[PDB]
Amino acid sequence: DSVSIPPDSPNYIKVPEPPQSSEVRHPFVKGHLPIPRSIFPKKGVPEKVQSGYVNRIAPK
Amino acid sequence: VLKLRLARFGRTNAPFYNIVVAHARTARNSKPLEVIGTYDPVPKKDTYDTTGKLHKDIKLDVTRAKYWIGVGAQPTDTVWRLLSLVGILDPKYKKPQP
Amino acid sequence: TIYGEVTTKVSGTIVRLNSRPPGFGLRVSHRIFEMCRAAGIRDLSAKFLRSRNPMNTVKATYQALLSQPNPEDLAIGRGKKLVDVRKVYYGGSVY
Amino acid sequence: MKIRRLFKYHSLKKKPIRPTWNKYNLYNLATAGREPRISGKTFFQQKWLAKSLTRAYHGEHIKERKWARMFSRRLPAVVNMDPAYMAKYNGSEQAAGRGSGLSEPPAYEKTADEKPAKQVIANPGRKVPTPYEQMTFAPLERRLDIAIFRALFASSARQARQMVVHGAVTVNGKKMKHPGYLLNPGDLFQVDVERVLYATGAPKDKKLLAAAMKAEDNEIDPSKPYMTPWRPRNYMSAFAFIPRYLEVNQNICAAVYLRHPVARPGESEVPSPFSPTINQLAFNWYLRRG
Amino acid sequence: ATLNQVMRGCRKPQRARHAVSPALSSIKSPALKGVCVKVGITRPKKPNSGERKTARVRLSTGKVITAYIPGEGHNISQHSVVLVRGGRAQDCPGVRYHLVRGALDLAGVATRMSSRSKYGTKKPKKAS
Amino acid sequence: VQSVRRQKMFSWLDKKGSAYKEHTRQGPNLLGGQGKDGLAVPFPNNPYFKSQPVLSEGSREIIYQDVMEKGLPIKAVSAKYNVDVRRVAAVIRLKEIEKRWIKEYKPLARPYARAVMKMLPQTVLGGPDQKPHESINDVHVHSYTTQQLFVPVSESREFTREDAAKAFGDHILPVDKKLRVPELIEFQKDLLKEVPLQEANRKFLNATAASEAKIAEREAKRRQAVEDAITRVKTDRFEFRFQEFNAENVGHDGRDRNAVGWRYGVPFPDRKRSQIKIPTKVE
RNA sequence: AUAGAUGAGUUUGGUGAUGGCUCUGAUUGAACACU
RNA sequence: CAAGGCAAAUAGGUACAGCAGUGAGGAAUCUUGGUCAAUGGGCCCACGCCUGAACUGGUAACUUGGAGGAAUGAGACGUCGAUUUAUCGAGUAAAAUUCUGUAUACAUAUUGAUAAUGACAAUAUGUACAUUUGUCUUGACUAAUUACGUGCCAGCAGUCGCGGCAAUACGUAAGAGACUAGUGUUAAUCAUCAUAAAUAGGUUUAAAGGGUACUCAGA
Ligand SMILES: [K+]
Ligand SMILES: [K+]
Ligand SMILES: [K+]
Ligand SMILES: [Mg+2]
Ligand SMILES: [Mg+2]
Ligand SMILES: [Mg+2]
Ligand SMILES: [Mg+2]
Ligand SMILES: [Mg+2]
Ligand SMILES: [Mg+2]
Ligand SMILES: [Mg+2]
Ligand SMILES: [Mg+2]
Ligand SMILES: [Mg+2]
Ligand SMILES: [Mg+2]
Ligand SMILES: [Mg+2]
Ligand SMILES: [Mg+2]
Ligand SMILES: [Mg+2]
Ligand SMILES: [Mg+2]
Ligand SMILES: [Mg+2]
Ligand SMILES: [Mg+2]
Ligand SMILES: [Mg+2]
Repeated sequence: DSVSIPPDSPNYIKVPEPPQSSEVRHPFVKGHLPIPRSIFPKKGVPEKVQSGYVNRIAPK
Repeated sequence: VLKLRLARFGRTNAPFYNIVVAHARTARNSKPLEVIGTYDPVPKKDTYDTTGKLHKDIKLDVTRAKYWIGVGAQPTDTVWRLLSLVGILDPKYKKPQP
Repeated sequence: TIYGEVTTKVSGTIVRLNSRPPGFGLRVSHRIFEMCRAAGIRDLSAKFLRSRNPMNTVKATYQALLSQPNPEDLAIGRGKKLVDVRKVYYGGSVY
Repeated sequence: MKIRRLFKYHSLKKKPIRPTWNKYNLYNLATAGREPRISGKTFFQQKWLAKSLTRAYHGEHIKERKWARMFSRRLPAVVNMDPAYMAKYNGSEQAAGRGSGLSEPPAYEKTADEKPAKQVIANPGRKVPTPYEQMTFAPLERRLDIAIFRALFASSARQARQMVVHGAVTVNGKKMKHPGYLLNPGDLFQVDVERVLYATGAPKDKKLLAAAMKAEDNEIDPSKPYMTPWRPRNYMSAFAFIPRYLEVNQNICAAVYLRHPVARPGESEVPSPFSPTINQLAFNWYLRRG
Repeated sequence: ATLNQVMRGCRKPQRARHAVSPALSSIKSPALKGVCVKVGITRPKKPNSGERKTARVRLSTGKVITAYIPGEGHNISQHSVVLVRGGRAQDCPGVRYHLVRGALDLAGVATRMSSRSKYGTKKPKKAS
Repeated sequence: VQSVRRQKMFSWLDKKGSAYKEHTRQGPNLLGGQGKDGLAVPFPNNPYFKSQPVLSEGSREIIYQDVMEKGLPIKAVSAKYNVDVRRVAAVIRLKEIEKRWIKEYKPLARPYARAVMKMLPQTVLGGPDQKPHESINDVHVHSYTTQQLFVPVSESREFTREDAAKAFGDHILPVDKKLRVPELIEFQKDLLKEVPLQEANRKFLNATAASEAKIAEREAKRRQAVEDAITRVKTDRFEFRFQEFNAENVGHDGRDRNAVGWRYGVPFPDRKRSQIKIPTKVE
């Protein structure tokens, strides 16, 4: 924050709203994104995160 | 050949790019394997700042990007530069001093 | 609004009245709008299920407003309270 | 281009109430009928009448097709609760009896005995009807051109719009050239002082300035749009009200959109020169535009 | 109908209702071009009386239908290329189509002042 | 020649409507006149809408001088003068701008301010506190709480507000937690025990003052955590801001509201009706 | 997503039903006519 | 490899469902442009070349969004329209006066892009300009009226219907209601319609109980 918040912006004095004081309805976002694959198994600790895994497959 | 490249999205005269992990020989805007981040070429300016400076907002998953670079992913000339500024790769081009 | 839901049948004309929360409005037909607007009802929903006879629709509606479930009688019949949640939440009826 | 709908804006025959401080409008507003005739009219004839009356004032500069989608069936409201009742009671006494509450004798028996019964435990002012019907046109109060007219910065909703289109308003310290910007709770819109003085100032007719320059208080400056010394409009006192949802500062001509207009038990915050009977019919029309 | 009767497919679609303009409703077309085969007159039904100007048109598809000529006075005859649109003459059986008056060969009413768009008439152009 | 309709207008405008030409008396001079609540009514046909009072020019300074100089919490100032916390925060923002204008030698609209303030009712704060400005304990009517529910319970049950909240829904809170100044309840609970007054005021200040610290502490850590995810790399021309985010937070089927990216399987909605293309938030 | 559920014209000497048709609402990768 | 169309002869090619474009068909849908500057791909040690993908300019109210002007304007003791000849309207409407500078035009700067490369344009600031109405409806459904002409004729019509010599329904004139750079009409889809009813229908007399019940499968 190199520039201080001036009194014009609404962030000058922050007064959080009490819980359950608004019912804004967010519109349904259309589209999807590609699900990033998983690199580790669902159970157990794999060998990829061990001591010298990188040094064993990518030696100097 | 996996590649970390950009997918152009947006409207006419309003470019908006999407950093993705896709195979080389595929369409530019086809559904990739993952979406690492986004890139906006047009630089913006702080709301309540009058210095005149400009910045480029970039969202990047450095953790996910590093893994793909370690397995043989080939970032394009544009993404290589961005990764260099973050400090993952070395610059591909530099201003000649002489 | 009315108490709960009511359903009355007058020779092929079935009327169903529902109580709606405050601010819902009179989302009813024209004949039910006049009756509710004249009796003091402000939030209600109604549907004609079987027939829409101009006459029997009024007789059924007027007969449904007089057949509302009395919460105090239902309570004494079962031997249990019928606490209205809305009155306790705001500490008093909010007209 | 003056469309066919603006041919008689302030007609004294139709008697439409418009959002402006015109003297002709003040006459139609003052001499408006106490009760519109809805005796023999049908349900459609009633809804159409109410729609025309309310639309001549609320968002008159907004296409009918655009307002139909802006209309909201959700009407905001609030309830006042004093901490004194919360501390003493926990709401159990409201359920005494059979759930609805402890019954009290009828009205024809109370005063019959010289002694009144004990006060019923409840919050003060907890039996007043809340006017939801008057909140039919609340969404229009969120626009940037309407908010300027409700802060007494412009003499009309049209004049307030030009201030936005002509780049004179500054919301959150940033120029805003869209009169449709829906203000958010906390936004701070500021109009240029020079345009507020001209809009609310008195007309500048030069014939009176001929014998004014020669023959805290202000000085006479003949190089300004408004008449110097500045004085309010000839009929600004009849339309001088500021809604409670807006906090204004007359000095710098800036205001803040605290919250959205909410209906409270016994009052509403939407300026509307129409009775609940008319606002109710207008609501019914927009439910299914028929 | 029991649940088992609904599994075997007892809820079949309702029988179709004949359209007002089958020639247009079939191919999802708003209008069709055709060459007039005959320009005559049709007699209204029981209650009405008069003479309705009708034209036997052969649409580009191939079907021959009977269209109605709206307005007062027409300039089409045998071997005239006119445009056809949906509609019907409620008092004339078989007449289930109309003809656009600002069509290719059919000219709009020249002395028309009301609802000119319905009859393809240009503005009088008096003060212009 | 003027028509009868116009003739009747000017006549009314010269005898009955002449009192609205120039504002002589201080206070509202509307058409509806004073109501049974002592508030002027701008439109006679709508008795519900009233011309509510506005904070006086001096009252705005009393609020400003209290939060800035005396450093009292906004909640205490709100409860002290019965002014909504959202209004106290706005008055300070508007006052800060005045200090800027006065500091930059800008001409204030004093003639327009004095003339307009005489047309609106006012409520001077401080000593002469005749009535409270507004209601500081207004609770929003949640849609869940608007339902008509008659829950059957035992004849001798103590149905409290907590029980009513669960009846409306399992995630709903009672009105005791939806207040903007929830410390007032605790302050009233001390008076029922006949605790000395000014001692209860002491606890109120500490309670409110302590509540502001927690809020300021939360937003501090938040803003501090938002700048920790941004990597600012200065270049010859611009400053590139690389923000970090978990790219795997795209829901279980790729559809997620808070996901980062341009969704692949969507066409342009620019041809849809009511497609807002205006800035939604001036931050 | 807790506000979201509505009718109207037309069969009969007439009444009440059954039952279609049309209208009222929203829309189109639209066409035509007047602009 | 074969056949037909085009082309070809001793040949043995071509198929624009690649981009632009032409003819045809149809109620109906565009430019035979610029550039690889950006993004992506192919070849290449490197430099670099190529890319009708792509990025950009053009056409079409097809659609959406926005602009398309606000305030003042009382006796020009004028004009017009009706008609009770003195009443009711056009009418704050116009003219006029006072301001603004919106789309847009021009100018400057920045920017799309950087190691370098800008086809074309966006954004910001400054100055300047006040520019059209159109269309449908008016018996009821369905908001909105008279006069004249026509006389089951000419015509209107989504449904019911109107017109047979004193028509609020047809055709003119005026007024009124409404939408508006769009407005109506036609075609189609959803809903209306619990009008194929799984949620959720019905079958004595109104569409609909099988001629019968033993019974495999199946509930
Ligand atoms: K029925
Ligand atoms: K018929
Ligand atoms: K039988
Ligand atoms: Mg006309
Ligand atoms: Mg009979
Ligand atoms: Mg081919
Ligand atoms: Mg082609
Ligand atoms: Mg053709
Ligand atoms: Mg390239
Ligand atoms: Mg190159
Ligand atoms: Mg390349
Ligand atoms: Mg190379
Ligand atoms: Mg400009
Ligand atoms: Mg009518
Ligand atoms: Mg007609
Ligand atoms: Mg009939
Ligand atoms: Mg006519
Ligand atoms: Mg438009
Ligand atoms: Mg048999
Ligand atoms: Mg049989």
